[PDB]
Amino acid sequence: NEVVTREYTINIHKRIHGVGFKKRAPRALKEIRKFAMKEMGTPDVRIDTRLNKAVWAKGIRNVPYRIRVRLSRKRNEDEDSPNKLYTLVTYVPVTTFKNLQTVNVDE
Amino acid sequence: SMLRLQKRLASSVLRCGKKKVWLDPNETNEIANANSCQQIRKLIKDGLIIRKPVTVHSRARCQKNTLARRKGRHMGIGKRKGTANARMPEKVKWMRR
Amino acid sequence: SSHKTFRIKRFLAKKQKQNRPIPQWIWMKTGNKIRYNSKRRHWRRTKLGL
RNA sequence: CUGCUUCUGGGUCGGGGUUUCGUACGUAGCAGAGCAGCUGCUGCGAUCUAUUGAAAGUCAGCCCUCGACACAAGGGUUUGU
RNA sequence: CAUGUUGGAACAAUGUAGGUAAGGGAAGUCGGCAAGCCGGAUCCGUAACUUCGGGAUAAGGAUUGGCUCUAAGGGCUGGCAG
RNA sequence: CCGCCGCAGGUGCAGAUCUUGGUGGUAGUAGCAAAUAUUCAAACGAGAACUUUGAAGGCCGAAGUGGAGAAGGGUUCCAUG
Repeated sequence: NEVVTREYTINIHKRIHGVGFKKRAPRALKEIRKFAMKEMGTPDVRIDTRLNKAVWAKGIRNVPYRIRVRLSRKRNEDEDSPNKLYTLVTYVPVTTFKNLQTVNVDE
Repeated sequence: SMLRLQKRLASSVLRCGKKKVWLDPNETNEIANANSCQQIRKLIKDGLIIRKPVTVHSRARCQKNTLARRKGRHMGIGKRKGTANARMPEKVKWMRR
Repeated sequence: SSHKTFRIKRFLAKKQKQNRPIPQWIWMKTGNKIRYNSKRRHWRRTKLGL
């Protein structure tokens, strides 16, 4: 019902378009957080360190155009925020994003 | 909470910079109540505070490039900035002869 | 500097021991009028002479 | 200035179309100044040729999807002759 | 080391600091101011004038990558070997 | 503390770009723009853009933002709160 895990590919290239060279990789982290908030409706998003490294792999100016992201709504653990559930945004290494749909994986 | 004391000490015991001292992020509380060097020397041996290895500066392509220079590649007219004298002076030749 | 004279180091020694706050049993006295130590001497702000 | 269910609508991703650049990596070759090493096979070699108008990007303020994937009848503040 | 005593969101005018511009080319302007050209090395070539030292990197040209060879320039042990 | 009768004066303020102190409008305005840059999780904690740790990305690039001193400073050192 709520504890859902679903795959997405995020076109960062058209969420990052026009923004300055010293704010492309930092911006890209916010439209994976804005993206995570939009689909899996939790104002609490917590993004993985491996997914950070993937965005900063080509430095700050150059960012991967398309990225593959497993998005997982989990229950929020004790010391509860007003948010009852959070999203864990984990990286999925992909060779080519060609003919990749948004996959509803199961646990 | 605060580990600035025990990155300075550890660096002064390991004889590296605090650039290289690896304080165990999951064992934060065991490092924070060391408060002295005798207690840090335990936490070197017990494998918490670890000396990170040197960031690799390989001169493998340098060696590979210089083996082309020994053959006389990258040594044409468009790779000479300094004069015939500045590159290999006449007095040093006349000395050799 | 590091290189000091015994007269200057004695001068600095006095100006350290004068640079402490009031004891908090002094304001519980009868004819008490002292709130804080007015002659407290910080090392950025006032430069001690010399 | 617009959109927020005619059982449908926008969003996202994918695919098309468009278009930009100019032929990807790998692999193969009796192609390659040669040179080294083995008695014609074997290394090294920029480059060239084929695969390959290939590869890559393409709305973020490009075009068409009817293909996946969720999501969408909700919240807030006010207003009476 | 953590951007120099702050962040976030935008990307208007006017700035400040960098660029680029078709065709013309100083017509701009007090005035080529600012900008731009030129620029390293190697090989040629170098005028007036000169106090014979200079002028001089005058001026003016050609060349420059990558690869793959060829030749030349040496130590050391017993006109040649190792 | 004051009325009346005398006495005495450092005896009456709006000003002097007066003196001292206080408070306005401007105004929640100008501003917080020199030397490329931050980002992710976690910890402590009432509280994190700034602390600490880890991982990443960068900078100084040995005529350094590095390691030591002299002048000068004088406790700024170090720990803990």
